[PDB]
Amino acid sequence: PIVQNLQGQMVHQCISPRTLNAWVKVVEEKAFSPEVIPMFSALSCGATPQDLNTMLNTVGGHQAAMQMLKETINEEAAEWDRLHPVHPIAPGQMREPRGSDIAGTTSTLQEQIGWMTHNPPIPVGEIYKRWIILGLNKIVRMYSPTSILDIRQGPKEPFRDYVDRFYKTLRAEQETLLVQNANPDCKTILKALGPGATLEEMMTACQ
Amino acid sequence: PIVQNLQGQMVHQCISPRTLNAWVKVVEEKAFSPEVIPMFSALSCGATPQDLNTMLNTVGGHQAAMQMLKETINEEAAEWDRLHPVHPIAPGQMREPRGSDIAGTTSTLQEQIGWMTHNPPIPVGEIYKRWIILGLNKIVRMYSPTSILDIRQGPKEPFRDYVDRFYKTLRAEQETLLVQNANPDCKTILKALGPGATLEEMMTACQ
Amino acid sequence: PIVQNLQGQMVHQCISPRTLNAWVKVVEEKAFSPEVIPMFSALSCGATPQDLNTMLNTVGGHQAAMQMLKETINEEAAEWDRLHPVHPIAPGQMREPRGSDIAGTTSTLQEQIGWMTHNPPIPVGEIYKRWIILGLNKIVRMYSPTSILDIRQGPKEPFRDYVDRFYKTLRAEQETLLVQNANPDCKTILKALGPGATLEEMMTACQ
Amino acid sequence: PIVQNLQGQMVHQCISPRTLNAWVKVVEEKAFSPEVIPMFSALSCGATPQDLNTMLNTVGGHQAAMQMLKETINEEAAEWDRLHPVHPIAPGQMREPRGSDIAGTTSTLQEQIGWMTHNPPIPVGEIYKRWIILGLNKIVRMYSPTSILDIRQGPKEPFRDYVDRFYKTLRAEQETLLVQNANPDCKTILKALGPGATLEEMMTACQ
Amino acid sequence: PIVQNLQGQMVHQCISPRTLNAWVKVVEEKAFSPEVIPMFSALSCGATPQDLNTMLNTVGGHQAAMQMLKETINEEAAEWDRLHPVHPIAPGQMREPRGSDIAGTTSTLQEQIGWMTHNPPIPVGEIYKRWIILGLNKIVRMYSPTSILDIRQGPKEPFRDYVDRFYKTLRAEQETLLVQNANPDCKTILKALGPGATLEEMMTACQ
Amino acid sequence: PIVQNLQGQMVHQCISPRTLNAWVKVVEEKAFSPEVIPMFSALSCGATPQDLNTMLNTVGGHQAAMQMLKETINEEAAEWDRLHPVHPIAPGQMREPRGSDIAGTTSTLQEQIGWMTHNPPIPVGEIYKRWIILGLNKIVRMYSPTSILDIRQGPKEPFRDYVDRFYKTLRAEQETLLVQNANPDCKTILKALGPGATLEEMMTACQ
Ligand SMILES: O=P(O)(O)O[C@H]1[C@H](OP(=O)(O)O)[C@@H](OP(=O)(O)O)[C@H](OP(=O)(O)O)[C@@H](OP(=O)(O)O)[C@H]1OP(=O)(O)O
Repeated sequence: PIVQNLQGQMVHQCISPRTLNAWVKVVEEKAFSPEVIPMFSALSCGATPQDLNTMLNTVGGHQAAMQMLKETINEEAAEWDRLHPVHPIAPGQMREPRGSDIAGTTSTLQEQIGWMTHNPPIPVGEIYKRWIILGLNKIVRMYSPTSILDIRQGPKEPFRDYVDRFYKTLRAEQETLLVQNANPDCKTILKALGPGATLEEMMTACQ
Repeated sequence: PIVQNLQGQMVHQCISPRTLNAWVKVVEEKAFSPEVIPMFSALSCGATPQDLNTMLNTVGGHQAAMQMLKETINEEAAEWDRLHPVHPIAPGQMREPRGSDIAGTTSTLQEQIGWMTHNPPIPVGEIYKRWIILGLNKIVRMYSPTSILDIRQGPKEPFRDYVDRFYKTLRAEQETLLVQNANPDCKTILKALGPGATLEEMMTACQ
Repeated sequence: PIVQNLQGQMVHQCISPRTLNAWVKVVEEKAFSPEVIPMFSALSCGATPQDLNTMLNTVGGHQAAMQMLKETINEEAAEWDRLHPVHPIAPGQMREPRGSDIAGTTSTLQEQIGWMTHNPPIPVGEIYKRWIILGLNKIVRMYSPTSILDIRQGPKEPFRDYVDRFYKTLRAEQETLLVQNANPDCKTILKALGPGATLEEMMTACQ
Repeated sequence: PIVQNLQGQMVHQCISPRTLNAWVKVVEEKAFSPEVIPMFSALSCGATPQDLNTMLNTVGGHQAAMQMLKETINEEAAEWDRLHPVHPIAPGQMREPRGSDIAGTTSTLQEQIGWMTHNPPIPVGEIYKRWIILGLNKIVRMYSPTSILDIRQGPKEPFRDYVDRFYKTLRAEQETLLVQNANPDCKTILKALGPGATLEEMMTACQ
Repeated sequence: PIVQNLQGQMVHQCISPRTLNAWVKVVEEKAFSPEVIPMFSALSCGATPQDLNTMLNTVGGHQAAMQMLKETINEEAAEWDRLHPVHPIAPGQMREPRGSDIAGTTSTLQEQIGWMTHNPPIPVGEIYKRWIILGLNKIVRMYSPTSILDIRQGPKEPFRDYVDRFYKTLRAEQETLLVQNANPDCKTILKALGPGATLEEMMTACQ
Repeated sequence: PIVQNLQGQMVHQCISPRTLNAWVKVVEEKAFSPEVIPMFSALSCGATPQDLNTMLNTVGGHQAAMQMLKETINEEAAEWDRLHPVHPIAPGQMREPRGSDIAGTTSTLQEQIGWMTHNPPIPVGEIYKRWIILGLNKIVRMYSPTSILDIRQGPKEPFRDYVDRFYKTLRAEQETLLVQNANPDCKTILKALGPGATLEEMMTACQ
């Protein structure tokens, strides 16, 4: 990553074994459950494009997913090139990043450091991270196991467990249905609650 | 988080994998037992709003709870806007944070750093943390399993185990009842103790 | 905690996840065995009152104990107020800490930092830690399982195992009895040893 | 490794136990699955040739592989010597690295530091790392268990699991075949999709 | 401990949770096997007397041992007082440490820091550590399970396993006997070896 | 160890609990398999003689081995004395290290720091480490379980597994035999390969 040092200057630091291992095990244990996205974002804090590629490439499984992510990345890089075309460079001068440069495939670590620490800085790490998260959200939605239409409170299911399933599914797929899909008893209670009830009030009512 | 460096200046540091993992596993293992609140508070020491959202969003389960927390957060943000309305910004000048800015949803990391390190500083991280803890306390109370009225010393239950259950329940729900709910033998001893007895004296008496 | 930095100035640092986890697991595994006291003291090295409350409040069990500790703390705070009464503050000036300020319940983190780093410093963290350890010693003594009078060497118990139990119990409860409570054979050997024998000499004699 | 310090100067730091252990366990658990290559690259961030030899030599198993890697390394060193022949050195002056110097077998740590921190720097660590990764890719390909021709969707295999196997195998071996090797039902769906379908569209179609 | 900082000045640092846990688990797993002594010495690198007492006091078991250690410590403190008697102190001046001061029982942390960082420094941490290791060696010898006279090579015991037991026992208790206690076959081989044989030569001979 | 600080000066740092534990567990798990040597070398990066003795002495088992290592060390120290005899020292001046000084048995930590940070520096840590590794290689060879002559490919053993055993054994003991010891089928294939075949080509041929 790029991080600030005691002297107050942005400098490159090696990605730590703890971060690498953390990402790899997150993916191993959670697959593409939605909460893996914020974790990724936090673990790639300050990441260069090289670091983002390191994190993605250290994943051993889910290679269908990783190829889909390559597709998204290439699409976003093509659009970047459409918006920001690039014009031999002047001796010793910063060149303009193209899509494959932001994705870290045609740019060196040193060039990425130069862009990210330029004044004004070109945050190629954050732009690339945005593309990656776009692709990852596509994957989260794709691997969502169940439709919100199929989450219905069981006849003996505590209302809390049902709401947990409901908003877990809703998060993967990225509230009147909540009442509609409740079971008869709770549905009666919630119908009686009236309009404008908070989720807190509903969960207390069916407790 | 924002933390002080050797030069004595407040600077942003990436949230560490150890902190993220610690929060996630705390929630996995303890759910919303009351002691999870102080842990959260300590793990979010120095947190920006972005960091607080990272911690909350990396939780994969308890999505009913997390939605309730969103409700509380939005309520507090609305009140903040009621008290501190906001007035294009002057070029290069700090803008005033609104509720969604303090919650980290309409503000950037850089803006949050600027507020938190301004002189005088606007501690958006601490204000947001306060809202979050308010919501979390609502959740702790909601998920409290048992009423203090139903904690009664068993006929063979050591007094210590009963007091542990009593104050654990009291903490979740957020002392004469202690004697009232004791079993006959201990209740006789404690009645004989007289008024003004410390908990120490009561636990020794029924030991 | 408050710790010294490279510049040689006392500054506040966030309590680390390793320390929090260490305390919580210490309590989980050892309950109030006496050795938990020194561990606490070491883990709270440099602690502000806020940090001490964090450590105590992250304990989920033993809530009878924690309430007793609150009682001790309040007693010590009352005595502090008896000895050091407090007299609106002068603009921008340090106010005098009262008992609840030292216990971290009516004082802010910033005020605690100011006291602890003042010249001369008011070590509210160490004063509070003293009160906490007083209460904790009360708890260790209370939860001591056995009286030293009931520790007696078994007819086939190695003398070493008996001495281990004897001084473990003595430590919880906070040497001629050692001979008295030894078994007949070892008791004969130790009686023959004569007066003034070191524990080493006694353990070798009955080896 | 060589890393930047607060003063802004490149200095040598000892390889950490966490990095060593991480590499050793990566190899123990994953053998030469392709994702071990990026992990290696990240764990050897900033590595001197000495550090690279340390990482390779701490591997206890797979000694056939490690010998093959020695062969590749020696080949690349021979080519380096072919391109950059070396000409007693001038007193106190930097000598020119030869192949065995870049591989860390005839050069000292101090010489490697001098090359890597020279202005202009001679990045012997990165050149050597390139040779090592070339050999390692040869090994990944060699130990690839299955030909892409033998990855065919099972009659009841979810399309996702089949694509995962397909691109895992393709990665080890280093898309119309994807349709060709799909099972009859999915193959019909994908044939109907028409040309130009993204992998996302194909996986949704056969979901 | 006391350690050097970037400014080059000796300053006090809190004992780390990793060190505390390491010592406690070392004792839990190895009891007083001889190798626990060097580990202690290394874990108490730079330790103040307070730190040494922390390490000793966090041990929950082996309280016979810990009392014996108190006896040794008090003996050494008495001798220190015999050699270095102490003479109200001059205002603001360093006082002379007595035995109980070096053992950390009548001296404050601040006084210990002052002694250890004085010019010339009075290394109370190292003196105390010496006393502690003296007592600990007494304990290692006491808890040694077996006499070297009773270590004899079994009729089918590999010579290596026998030598391992022999020097393990010798280390606890703190070479012609090696041949004498070997079994008949190996004893014949070693007798034939002649005088002046290295342990290497003996182990190869009986391999 | 001795390591460079931010100010750019070589200073002593305490050996870390992670390094100590790493060495101890390496030895516990791998005994004297050859790969333990590079690990040792890396874990003792920057080590003083005191640190090397700490690492060796914290090993609880393999005391035959450790005594043999003492023998090697003493031999090398005797040779050092033969080559570099030593001549009361001049007040305040650096004395010349003798063999037992380099082995850390007659020299203090402070003297070792002085030698290792002198200009020119006397690298007693590296000289001693060399002696230690010489002894350790003797031990690796001694504890090698099998002769290379006894490694022969099984009639159903994959060629890869056989080469792994072959070069593992060769490494412990410190290529035409490879063909000679292969099984009949693979031996025919490799004989047909002709002269000059790389190990890669041989392993592919018998795959
Ligand atoms: O490999 P790293 O990511 O750099 O981890 C280190 C390491 O922590 P762990 O070994 O516990 O992961 C240090 O531990 P030491 O062995 O040096 O003691 C610790 O320093 P502390 O001893 O002060 O805990 C430091 O933590 P800190 O950030 O508080 O300096 C932490 O670095 P990260 O926190 O960046 O992981």
